[PDB]
Amino acid sequence: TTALVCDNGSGLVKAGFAGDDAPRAVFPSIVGRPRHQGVMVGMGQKDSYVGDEAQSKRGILTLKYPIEHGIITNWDDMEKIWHHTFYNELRVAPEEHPTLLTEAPLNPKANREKMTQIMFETFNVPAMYVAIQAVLSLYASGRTTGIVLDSGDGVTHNVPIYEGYALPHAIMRLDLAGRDLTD
Amino acid sequence: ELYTKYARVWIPDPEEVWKSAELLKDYKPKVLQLRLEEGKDLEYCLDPKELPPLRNPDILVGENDLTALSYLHEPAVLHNLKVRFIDSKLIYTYCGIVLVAINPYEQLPIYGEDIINAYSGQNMGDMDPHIFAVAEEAYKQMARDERNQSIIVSGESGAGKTVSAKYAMRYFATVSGSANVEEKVLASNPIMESIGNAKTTRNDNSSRFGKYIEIGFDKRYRIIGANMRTYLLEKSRVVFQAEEERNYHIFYQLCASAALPEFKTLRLGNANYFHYTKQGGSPVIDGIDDAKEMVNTRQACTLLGISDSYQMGIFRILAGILHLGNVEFASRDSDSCAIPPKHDPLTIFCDLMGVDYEEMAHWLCHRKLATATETYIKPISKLHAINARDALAKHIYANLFNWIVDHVNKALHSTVKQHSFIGVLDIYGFETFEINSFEQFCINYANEKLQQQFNMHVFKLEQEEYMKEQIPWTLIDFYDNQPCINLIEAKMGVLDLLDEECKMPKGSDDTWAQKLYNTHLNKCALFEKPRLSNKAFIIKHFADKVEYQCEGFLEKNKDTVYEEQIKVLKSSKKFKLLPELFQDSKEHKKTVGHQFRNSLHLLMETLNATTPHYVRCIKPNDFKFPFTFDEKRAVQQLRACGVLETIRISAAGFPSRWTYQEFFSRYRVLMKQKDVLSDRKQTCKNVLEKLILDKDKYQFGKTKIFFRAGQVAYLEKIRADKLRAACIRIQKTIRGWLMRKKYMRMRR
Ligand SMILES: [Mg+2]
Repeated sequence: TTALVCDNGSGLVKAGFAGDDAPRAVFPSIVGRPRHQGVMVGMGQKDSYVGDEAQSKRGILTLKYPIEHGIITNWDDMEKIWHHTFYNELRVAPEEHPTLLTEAPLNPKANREKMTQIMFETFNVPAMYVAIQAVLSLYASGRTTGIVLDSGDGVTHNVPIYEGYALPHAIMRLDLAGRDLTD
Repeated sequence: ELYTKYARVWIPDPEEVWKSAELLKDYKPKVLQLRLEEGKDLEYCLDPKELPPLRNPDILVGENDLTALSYLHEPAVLHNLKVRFIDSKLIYTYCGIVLVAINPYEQLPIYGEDIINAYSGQNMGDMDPHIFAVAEEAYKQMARDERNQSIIVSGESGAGKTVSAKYAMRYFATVSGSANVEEKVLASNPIMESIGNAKTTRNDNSSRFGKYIEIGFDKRYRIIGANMRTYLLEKSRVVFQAEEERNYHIFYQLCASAALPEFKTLRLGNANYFHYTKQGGSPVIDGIDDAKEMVNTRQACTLLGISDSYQMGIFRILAGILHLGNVEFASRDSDSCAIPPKHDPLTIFCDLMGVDYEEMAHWLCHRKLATATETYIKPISKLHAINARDALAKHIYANLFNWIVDHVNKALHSTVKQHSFIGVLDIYGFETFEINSFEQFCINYANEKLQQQFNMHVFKLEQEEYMKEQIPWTLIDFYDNQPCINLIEAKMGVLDLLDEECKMPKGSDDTWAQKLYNTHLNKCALFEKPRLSNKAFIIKHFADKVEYQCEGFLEKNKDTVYEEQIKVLKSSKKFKLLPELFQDSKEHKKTVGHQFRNSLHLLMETLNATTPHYVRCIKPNDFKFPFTFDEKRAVQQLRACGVLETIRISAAGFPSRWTYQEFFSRYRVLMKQKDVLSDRKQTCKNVLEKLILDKDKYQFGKTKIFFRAGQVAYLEKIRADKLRAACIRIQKTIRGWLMRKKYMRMRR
């Protein structure tokens, strides 16, 4: 069975099956709630929107990013975004597939603890792993040596690697971001 | 013990693999006084521990079935085959259910028509062995029961597998009552040889694929027609050859005809001009005219109704592959490359194919990623460009082969619905060289799978025979090469680590080998490392240990075909065939080892549907002499056909079976008149139970006695001793009585 590969961040969510050439689901990672009084009757008013829906409606909505600086800062919206990722947007039940999850280095431990607890208990994923973003960049670029510089929304971090060994004391992290560039 | 003076033993000799000897003094528990033919006398060491192979008595020698021999070992088998072949000219022989066929280079009468009618009807044992007897055993099982039947033929391609199949098909045609399957199939043979055969260091005109002919029968068992399939084609040979090898004959047959006017458009050069043909350094096979084989290939195509338009398509594509091979990349920077300006091979390739030069030049140096919303054109390293070009050549050739086979099938099919079929598999046997490589590794994995199926079939038939004869069937011992198959093919096997190392970055044959040693080196008894090197590993196969070198593996295993290069070729408008090849994703990513493992699983699905019958072919001398038997070559072929290991597996069980009356007849010389009784079965049960002490050695079946190896030789030896001593006593008495009379005559 093909494992799922899911890469969370502030900003976009990127998810797809392992062994694919490119991610199958990409959408900005937002949870949105309406802030106006619904006047029409039978509209089908909905508690909250996720992803592309929250982008289209956005003029009506408060948009909240559940990850700031690579830390999940409210777990309910993040669990909604995973629910949308597995059921709505990949349309594949998590009980079939191992899952691989991605994190910025030097994050708090509780973020990994809660993320695994939610994967095993709430989705019943048969197996899971958590990789470092910078390490994965070396696999993608086809190398086993280099200093990776990786900067998304939220965290910016350098991780040097030499013939497949990290050098933890040399890891650097910074909170310059697509987001702080936006502000 | 069984070792006495006036007994015979086999001794190892480097000139002829075994030599016969006679024992001059009886053994008693560290040296033997051994007679020979090579001088009268010799002194022979025993070794710290060993005794020589003891020789079977000459009633059993030369029997039509190797498992009639009371001792079963390499010397007895080699001798018995040699005496049948040299003395009686009986080329066919049996071993269990296998038919061993020893190829004479001389032609024989025995295939002639009448013998077909003589064998027909006869149960398999009731006649001396011949290929018609297996052809009947298949035809009879097809008629008797629902099931299709299969015939499976193995050995180095010179050995004559095709001649065996041809005569099996003549048997079917002549009994079934026909039209023109046989003539068409034998007309196809030169095509499948030209596009599928190759030249290997040990052998010219080796066949690198497994070829399966389904002879189709009506519900009335009239021959409808035939259907052809092909499996296990090795693609890697197309791009790459070892020293003193050629890739598939057709490229050389095409280059040898470069003078001809229809070819002139191809701008073909001398066969060593191109990059794919030159690498082996061996363009000319000794003693072949390639242009003549080209003319025979063309005439066979015409005889199978491939129009000259399609034949010029086929040769156009092959010349395309050749010109594609010469395309040469320059690297700009370590992660980028480009094709030089107005590069002549690419221009000729684009002209031959029709695809516009700019599109090939662009796509050969880049690949395209695309998410659903966005698409990136990405440069690629010169190495990746070369790997992609070679993967495109292998993909074109594999589809051209599948297309030519689809047309051959179009000629061979006939409209009537096939009720059941009989299917004759020509495959290659187990193969080992001074140098062994990914090709040999795949061939050996296929042979391990076939040998597993054979072992399970033999074990099933013998369990049914034991339950039939009221013996406990729990005795029979089953021998299972599944641990080797799991070593080669299971997850974190050799092939699976090779596929992982292909994709893993900065992969190499050294890091692959290191992963092998980490994964297996002491965890699996069958995997071993050669002490004096780190670039090789040893697998204990069914037949033998084989060193495989790592140096080829990752370069040969890689395929990935970039989708845009196919989309370019498919678009071409100049001629019909090139769009027609590629007509109907994930499969493009698959490595050659994975495509091979899938093709072998298809082959095993096809065979598992069917009840097998086996033929083995052995090549008795290296030089095509008409009847010379070279015991070194025949020993190597008997190991490569797994006959010797089959015989080992049999010798563990009860190989030797006797009917109670035939036993009683033979051993009435031993039997005493008080022992003779009104029930011969009880008589023999009593006499045998006295004669051989340990009941473990034998079993009483309903109608047959079973014996372990040697026990029939033991009975024959005690019979020869008793009969000799009785003859000595009577002879001395008659000599004395007559000479005593001459004494009285001199007194008178
Ligand atoms: Mg990121």
